[PDB]
Amino acid sequence: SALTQPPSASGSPGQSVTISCTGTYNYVSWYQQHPGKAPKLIISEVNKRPSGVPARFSGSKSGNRASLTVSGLQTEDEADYYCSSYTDTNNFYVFGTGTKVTVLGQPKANPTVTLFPPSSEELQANKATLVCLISDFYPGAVTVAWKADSSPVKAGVETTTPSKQSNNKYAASSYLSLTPEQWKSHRSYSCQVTHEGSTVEKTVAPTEC
Amino acid sequence: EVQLVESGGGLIQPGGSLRLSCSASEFTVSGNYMTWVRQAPGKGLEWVSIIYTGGSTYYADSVKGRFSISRDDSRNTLYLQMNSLRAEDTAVYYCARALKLQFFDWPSHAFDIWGQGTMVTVSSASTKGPSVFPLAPSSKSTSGGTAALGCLVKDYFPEPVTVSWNSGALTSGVHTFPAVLQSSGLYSLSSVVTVPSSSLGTQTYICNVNHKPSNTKVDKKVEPKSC
Repeated sequence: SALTQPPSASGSPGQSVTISCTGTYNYVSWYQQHPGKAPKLIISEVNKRPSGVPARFSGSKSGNRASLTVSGLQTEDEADYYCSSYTDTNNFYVFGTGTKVTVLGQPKANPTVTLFPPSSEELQANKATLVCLISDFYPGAVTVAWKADSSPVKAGVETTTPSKQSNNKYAASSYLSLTPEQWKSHRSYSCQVTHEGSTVEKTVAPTEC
Repeated sequence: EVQLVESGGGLIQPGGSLRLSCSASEFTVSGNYMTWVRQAPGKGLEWVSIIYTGGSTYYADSVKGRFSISRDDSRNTLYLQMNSLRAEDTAVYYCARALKLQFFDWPSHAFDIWGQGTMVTVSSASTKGPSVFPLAPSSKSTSGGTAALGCLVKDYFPEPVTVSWNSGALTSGVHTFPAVLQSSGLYSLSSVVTVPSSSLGTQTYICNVNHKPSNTKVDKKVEPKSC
């Protein structure tokens, strides 16, 4: 199986938040990871906690869906959370895609998306890079999908994790590296950003300006 | 206190070999199940391999036939031999203890003791100066009277790169993104400044890219590259 997690979850300090782990016998362990640090076991089985983990964290499971709940958020709870489990496949273990839990400290902000086509100078260097810039959003969690015409593209995609701007909102960048032939062999390319359930999509074409 | 400390990572060429070691303190590697977990930069956790108490080993499909986990009880250390390394293998490798299921001699998916990790970077690159390309403003990067323009700093090694605009005279509205590690082993970042759209005709915008490792400084004027 594979474990699916929502990309984002948020709550104000003192509020409660619950994140879900869905998998395609069946039970789930949870891990917490702060930036630059190793993962930390928060809860295993349904609701057993290691020593030192606060009682704020609790877990449950309903059929296919395992859940992790945090009951009074503290700003130190802002981190990425992964679930892990056994697998029906070859591998012994699978981890979830990951959920960033944001402890809200400012109002939510919708992202701004700017998509740059390859410059003619880079094409002269036999390269072509699409630059998708996502800015001025909060919480700092986005998902980026690329399209060639209407076909999704996964290869050649690199995306940075959101970091703060000068005005304390988040920014992120995404790149699609193509050959100059790949760039000119399609009608258009699109960068699609998903933030808090909403989607912004920008499109560029080889015949610009 | 119980500790795990990984070691052995660094720069290695594709196809080369590298061995990571996992030394334990205040608890024994012998009677525990030990795992390896890696994480590519800016990505999620991926399980790598596990060794049982009596010696059974299992590997992920993305690593089968190329990696090998070992146990040395004399030094109380855990090993991970990595051969035929690819650019998919560059990651922070973590060493973790897997709690055993109570009723059976089977490891659970609960890893309670972790190391700090060691960075492995698979790349053929050495010192390489960056290539700067303009991100010119156009009708699609302008909205509400403000214009976005930037510089694409591409294919340099190693970190870091510092970017300024107009020799530091332009700091407001500037954001330089973190670098990304490409499959070719080289780094790339972008830096953008948000300016008034009416200034695009008169005001000059120049990004100043500095790469001290290669002793390279590149000045690039960004203008509306009209056709």
